[PDB]
Amino acid sequence: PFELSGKWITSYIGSSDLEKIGENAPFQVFMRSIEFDDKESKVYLNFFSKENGICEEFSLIGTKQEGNTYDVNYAGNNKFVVSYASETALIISNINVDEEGDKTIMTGLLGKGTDIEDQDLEKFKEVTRENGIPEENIVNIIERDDCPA
Ligand SMILES: O=C(c1ccccc1)c1ccccc1
Repeated sequence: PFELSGKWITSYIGSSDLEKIGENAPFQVFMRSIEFDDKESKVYLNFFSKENGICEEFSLIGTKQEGNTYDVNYAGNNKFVVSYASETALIISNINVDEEGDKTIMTGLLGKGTDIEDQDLEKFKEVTRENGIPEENIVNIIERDDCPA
């Protein structure tokens, strides 16, 4: 039986729009935890991001929607789904529509710390590829996460 709630740290992110994931972009997200509250149909997300190269922390609350998808407001509107779950990782697929109306598809591989299991990494590359995102649009987040624990 799986527990999806708990500490989750980003290892890699892929994006159909590179403007959304480099240095200080809104979706270069360093996850810290995700709590799924199925009783209240909500999800709680805590993570760091950088603006001005300095770490900033966010705690968001999303709403459970149809088909195990969640809606959450952050740099526009987001609809995401936990596409894959193992005992060591989560792969999340997110569609963002920003304030300008531009749509971006992104994937993220999450784990319990810094030591990546290749089996989880191969699944992340396949989900990324399936979403039309090229290999070169993958950023290594563990290498860039120097925000507090
Ligand atoms: O792109 C997101 C994401 C980034 C890394 C892992 C999981 C999800 C995201 C989705 C919804 C809200 C905030 C951030």
